Amino acid sequence: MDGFDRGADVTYTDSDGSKKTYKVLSYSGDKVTVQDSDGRTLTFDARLLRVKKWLEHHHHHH
Repeated sequence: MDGFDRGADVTYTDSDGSKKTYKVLSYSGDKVTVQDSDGRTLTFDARLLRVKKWLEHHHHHH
């Protein structure tokens, strides 16, 4: 449980460089069932799902 919610916007970028945002539908371990911008339902790895706001701005120093 990492804190993903249903309907949550996650950012996924394909190999083609396509930046697409999905909705989390259901969550199972390392796999997440999501819905695509077109409405396709897909299963991705949770490790592929980056939250809309990652720790980019709030990152504890460098």
